[PDB]
Amino acid sequence: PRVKAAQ
Amino acid sequence: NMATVPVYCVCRLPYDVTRFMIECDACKDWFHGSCVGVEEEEAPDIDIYHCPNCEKTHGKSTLKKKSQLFIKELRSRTFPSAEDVVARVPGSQLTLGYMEEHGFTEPILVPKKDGLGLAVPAPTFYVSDVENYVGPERSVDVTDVTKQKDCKMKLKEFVDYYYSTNRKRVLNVTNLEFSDTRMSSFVEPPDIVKKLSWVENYWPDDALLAKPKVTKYCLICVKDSYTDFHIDSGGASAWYHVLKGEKTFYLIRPASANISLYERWRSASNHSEMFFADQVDKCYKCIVKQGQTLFIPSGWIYATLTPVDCLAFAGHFLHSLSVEMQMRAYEVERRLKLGSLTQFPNFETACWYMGKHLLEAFKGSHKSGKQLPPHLVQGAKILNGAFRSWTKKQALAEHEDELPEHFKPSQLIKDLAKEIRLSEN
Ligand SMILES: [Zn+2]
Ligand SMILES: [Zn+2]
Repeated sequence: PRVKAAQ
Repeated sequence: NMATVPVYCVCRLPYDVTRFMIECDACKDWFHGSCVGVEEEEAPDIDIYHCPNCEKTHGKSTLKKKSQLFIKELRSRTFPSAEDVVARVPGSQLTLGYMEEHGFTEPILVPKKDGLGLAVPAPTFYVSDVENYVGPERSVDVTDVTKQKDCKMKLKEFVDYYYSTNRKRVLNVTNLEFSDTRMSSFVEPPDIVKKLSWVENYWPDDALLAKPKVTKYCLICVKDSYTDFHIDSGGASAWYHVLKGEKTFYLIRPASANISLYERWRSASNHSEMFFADQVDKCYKCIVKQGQTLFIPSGWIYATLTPVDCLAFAGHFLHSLSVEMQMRAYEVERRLKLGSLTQFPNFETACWYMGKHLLEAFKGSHKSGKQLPPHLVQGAKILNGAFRSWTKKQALAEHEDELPEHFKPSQLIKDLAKEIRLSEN
């Protein structure tokens, strides 16, 4: 599963 | 003054950098973790994720999967700022006349894309879009930063690594030429590059040999990654534009001592365990931020440090203002005999086309009664001498493959030598 982290 | 941007998830909102998102494997759309009840901690446990709309038909999610010190050694040093050597020029003022006045001997930083004639995608362009237009099945060259080795893999396999939390490895893509892909239509080099490029000006349309596929590069650098010192193949000048993130450049002037040290350093098998900036006098530290464009002259030894995820576009070109340096770098590259992966294809073929153009310029100078500028005459002599070495009876077999079709080097060399002698009075 491709994910996008936070910041 | 609104504009149109993509939106994601069920809420149909633009991307939020502060919100964790996961992409559905079926509809290829990203959904906010809070919106679809997926927590970032539990994300790695999933194998295949399907959003509830896709779970209705495509089945439920497969929720069962069954060099750091070197970077610290880079900011440990106190390098001088690039403001001493790197000039800040607006894109509009970076014209052909500016290049002739200054000679392009030091790197040029253009903070704003305006005036450069550069065409790049909007900042709402992501690595997921890079995969779609380049091609998920296209094989790419991925560099293992920690191991300082290269390996080939599918682009979809690298982008899976890029969009995974808690990356165990440090992998970069710095050699990805997309001029043969759909993404090529989205990127156009700066107009100053096209004016100065030998290939853009002097490579025939009907030439049997392919043009040097060095015009459009895409770089995907992960956080806390590093690229070692190197010289671009054939001394080609380069332009770098940072679409997202930022990059730090460590530039070394191509002095005679520094070029010799680089050749001996790069030739050593343990060059990855040796910090090259120790051996040089001055190593300027330059920060290229988002939306900024950096132009690197011929022969400059540069390395990059990437503090955040960075997407950049780059291109290589040859110009007439650094003919001597380009030949010197090519000679160093030939002696090193390193891997032909980041090389400059048909470098000699461009020189033969440039030499033919110079001979036509010499004939035009005789007809127009105005001799060529001195740097062209010196560059003609430099290229003419290289032609003799390439087409010598004991060395023709090495350089015959890059010789253009219907080219008679003996006539070209003799004509150039006479024109240089005539134009030397
Ligand atoms: Zn879906
Ligand atoms: Zn949402």
